[PDB]
Amino acid sequence: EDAELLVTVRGGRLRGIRLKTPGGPVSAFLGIPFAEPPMGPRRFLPPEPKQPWSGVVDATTFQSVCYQYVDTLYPGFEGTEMWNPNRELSEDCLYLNVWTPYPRPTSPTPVLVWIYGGGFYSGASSLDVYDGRFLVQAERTVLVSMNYRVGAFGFLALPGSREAPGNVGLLDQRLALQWVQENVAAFGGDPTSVTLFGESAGAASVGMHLLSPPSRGLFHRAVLQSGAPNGPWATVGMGEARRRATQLAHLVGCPPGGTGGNDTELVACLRTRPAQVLVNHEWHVLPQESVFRFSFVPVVDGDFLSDTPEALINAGDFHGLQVLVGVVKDEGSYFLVYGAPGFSKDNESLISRAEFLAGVRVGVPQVSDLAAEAVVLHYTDWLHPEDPARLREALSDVVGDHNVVCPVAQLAGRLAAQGARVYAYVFEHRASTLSWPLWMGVPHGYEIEFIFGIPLDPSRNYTAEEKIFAQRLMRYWANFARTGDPNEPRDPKAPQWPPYTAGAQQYVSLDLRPLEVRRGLRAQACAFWNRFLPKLLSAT
Amino acid sequence: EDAELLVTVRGGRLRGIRLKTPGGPVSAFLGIPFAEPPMGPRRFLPPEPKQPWSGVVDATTFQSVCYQYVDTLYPGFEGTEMWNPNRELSEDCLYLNVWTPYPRPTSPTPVLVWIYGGGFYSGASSLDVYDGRFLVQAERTVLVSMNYRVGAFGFLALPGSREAPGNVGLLDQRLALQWVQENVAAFGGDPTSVTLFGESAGAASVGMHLLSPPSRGLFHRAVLQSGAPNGPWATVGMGEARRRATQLAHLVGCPPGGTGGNDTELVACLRTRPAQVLVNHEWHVLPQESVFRFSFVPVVDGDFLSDTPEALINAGDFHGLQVLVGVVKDEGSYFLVYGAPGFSKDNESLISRAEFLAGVRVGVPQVSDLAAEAVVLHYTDWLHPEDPARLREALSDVVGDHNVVCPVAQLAGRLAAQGARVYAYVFEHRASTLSWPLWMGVPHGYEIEFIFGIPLDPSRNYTAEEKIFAQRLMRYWANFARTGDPNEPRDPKAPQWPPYTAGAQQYVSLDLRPLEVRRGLRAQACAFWNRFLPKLLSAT
Ligand SMILES: O/N=C/c1cc[n+](C[n+]2ccc(/C=N/O)cc2)cc1
Ligand SMILES: O/N=C/c1cc[n+](C[n+]2ccc(/C=N/O)cc2)cc1
Repeated sequence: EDAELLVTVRGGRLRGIRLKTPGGPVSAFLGIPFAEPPMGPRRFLPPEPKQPWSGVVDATTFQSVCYQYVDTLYPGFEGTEMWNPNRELSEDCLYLNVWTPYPRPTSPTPVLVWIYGGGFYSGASSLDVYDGRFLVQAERTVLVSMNYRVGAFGFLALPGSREAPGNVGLLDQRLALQWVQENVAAFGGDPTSVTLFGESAGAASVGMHLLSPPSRGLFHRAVLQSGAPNGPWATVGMGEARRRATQLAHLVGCPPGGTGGNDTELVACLRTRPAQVLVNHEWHVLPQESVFRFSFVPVVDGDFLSDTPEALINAGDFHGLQVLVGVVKDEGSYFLVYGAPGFSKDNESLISRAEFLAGVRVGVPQVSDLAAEAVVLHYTDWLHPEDPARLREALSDVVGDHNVVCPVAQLAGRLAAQGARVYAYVFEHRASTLSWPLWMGVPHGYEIEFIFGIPLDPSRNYTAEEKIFAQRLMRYWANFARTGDPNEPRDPKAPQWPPYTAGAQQYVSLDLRPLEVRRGLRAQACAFWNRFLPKLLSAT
Repeated sequence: EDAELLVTVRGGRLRGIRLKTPGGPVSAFLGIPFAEPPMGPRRFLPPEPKQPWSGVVDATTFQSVCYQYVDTLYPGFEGTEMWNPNRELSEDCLYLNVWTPYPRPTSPTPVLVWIYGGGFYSGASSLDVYDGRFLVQAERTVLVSMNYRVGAFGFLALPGSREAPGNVGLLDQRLALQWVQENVAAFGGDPTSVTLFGESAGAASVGMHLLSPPSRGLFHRAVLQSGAPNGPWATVGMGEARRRATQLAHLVGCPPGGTGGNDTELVACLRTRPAQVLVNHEWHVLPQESVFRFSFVPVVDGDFLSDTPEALINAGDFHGLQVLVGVVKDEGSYFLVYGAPGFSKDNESLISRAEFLAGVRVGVPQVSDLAAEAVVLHYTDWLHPEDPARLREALSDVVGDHNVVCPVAQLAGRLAAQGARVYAYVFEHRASTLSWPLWMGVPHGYEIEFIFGIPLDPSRNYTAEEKIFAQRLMRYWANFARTGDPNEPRDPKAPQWPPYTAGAQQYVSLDLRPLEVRRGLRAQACAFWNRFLPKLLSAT
């Protein structure tokens, strides 16, 4: 046995596995338990720390995926199944992973902590696209990733009650961050230099930890990729969370007629149901036909979030914090084949104007007819109001701006203007191996494979420049993790990445070309979403 | 070396396998090719006979399942998974199976030919519930079952065209019947005594072979379980079939933008698409939200069916034919969890009056508001018009009578009154192992396991009484196959099963109790569907 595959943490001993890369080996510790299994009476409850164990826990393979819905929209399709669970489902899923360079660093090394996305209803740290061997080998940093409870198991909430307080999936992530503080030094990691990064719901999660005091002391930098905590999908109110939890109980026979009723009896009945039965009725609790909406998400209850993310962002002091935010070029195109009429991944989706007008109500659910008219006015090219291709791109912009780009731009502006040093990007390279149709462009979530250095995998068919592009991206993320600045600490040859300010609003485009500085993250469109539209609904 | 596992047919030599039962072995020949693989340019075309082969074809296991939609409404649930494919999907699927007793019969033995159901969009002869080893062992008959193309591959139709004539899945079954005529003697079977039996869409298939002259000479008796060719779901018009085929082509990008759209180019574009891509858009061509409706079904084009099944049934002479027909006690309950509002398999489905009114429009699609009113009138208990339990059972009766019971009763009456000997039954035993909820009663399709003697399987947990009940039913079906009469010829001690007549309308109840004679296949309700409702729609 290689000596560097044996590590002792506060809970006990572990045996890791050596992973191969074209540039050299790395040491990996996959499936480390950080919490007691949230099963039986522990369902819906906050996580408890993992009790110490005897012997050597095997950490050579990923553990189970938390119970979640499995996408069957396109059986056998690479574009969807790459996000589906690649391990067996189980409520015994609170395990984390650690990648560390070989040989192990002798001095403390900055730590990257990945939080996966998936609309808070799906996701796993074991997905092939989250493989941390290439990032750790090329940049010699320590990478951690954890599983957290999703769906009803992580975010079902009867606010006020203690049997189902909600946000327990966020508490799973926090416990994993406390675990990194107490044990990452055993792998050569620096607990004083922890950079969180996540995508979509993971980016929203990273934002929630910035706004939660108990979590803020567990890390020092943040990267939010195509997500923000102030998104219209990332949180729900206490009243709506209670309605969704009560409807899920009704769909699974809780409570039995006629018994009632209060929260203790409701959760007790829910804890007797098999986990798959809860998953099978998760989508049937959404209030209306929609895209980019999820049943069980973090709740604003006054505990984990003392106020709404919007309020905490405005009143927040962010001095001494560095943040890197960004979006992909086509944030909304992915979600249109999940409900927008006239859309299909297997044709050109050249929708009609009638389909566009109906799609706006699906992309912007429960807004007034007047608000929908305002959306149609802003996103219609009135010189070509019936052109199908322009309408297809317009509805993609509607969903992308409303859900991702403008919530991110709002956060980046308030962050920079209130003490934080902010860097912004727009990812504009479409992978040569992308299986989604061409009209989707650069869809939501398809910068991750380049951040993690997946093009370096010799068993895959990326181009030579995509490999160079991936290495340049890993350099950016690692430089930000080490120094808080994506630019090379001395290299003057490479073009510079200027910080994002609420006035200049500078950002860079990430593609095969060298860095290009641009201004305004869709400033005109986001002024409609962030400034005018909220006033349009106040006066109904 | 058992020589009985080696058989020569017109195409070549085969090697079978011995199957064990508690009562003795049987010889099975699974996966016999009866047609050329309908792949490439042969997609959507009628089948052609399998050309002779050299050597010994292995017939020891089931072959591939025809490409079809896979039910994922309840992952891991036995009630739905039991109908899903248990072999890999392939367009190379035209294979049949024959079970023969051991030792092989020395005198010609009557043949039972099974045609599976599945709404013409799914199904396979390899399903565990269609295991013919117990029926062949206990009753010493020859059992044959075949795969036929389902979905768009079997029933997509551009009527009048040569590239996609339609009904090719029915022609698959006919070719398998011609195969039985030419080869079943090699297994000890009597080609002059062939009894077709099938369930749901298989029963509708059996009925359409009754009404097609080229198929009528290939068999001598018929059993129609919970299905009929005159059902509102079993056939489709030429205009509607063309619209659904053109819509499917549009959803998969056919034809490409800028090219013509005649039938030759449309099918040519469809033949270049991967089979799974066609499956992924099958349900999106139905004209409206509904239950018990399927996209690609037999088409009335004047070829396989010279006229509508209703017309051919009325003007048909059925002298010299014996038919066994029947239904289960709760034909409609299964389909309510697939679209009816307020229904769920995991609760009691105690729907409201408003949900019942909306469910009638789903259960009876495209009827005038006046016609839906007539349905509500007949199926409302006006002394308890808001009782949820009664409304749940009423909507189940609406879907069951409209789609199964009354089409079957209409067929049984016309058959008996026009020369055929008809026997009718109602299956009223709910399996002790049934995984569907109690409120569904005896759902659609759950008499099959008793007809095939599945309770005899030692690895199952059926009761001792259900085993004797299964042996009773297998005797009924085999007696009908041998003599055209389910009653035992050497026997007046058991209760007799009287024939079904258009006047007396006698039938028997099949359950753990001895046979009980009843009169009327829901005569009052079926007079509404078969007599009054057509006149109501004529006057719009
Ligand atoms: O039996 N239930 C089927 C079913 C119910 C609800 N959906 C909705 N849905 C929306 C968005 C997504 C992913 N968005 O990124 C995934 C799934 C699909 C299938
Ligand atoms: O995301 N779309 C999911 C979805 C698409 C299409 N269907 C149609 N469908 C109807 C009837 C049956 C079985 N009937 O007995 C099975 C399946 C269901 C779900």
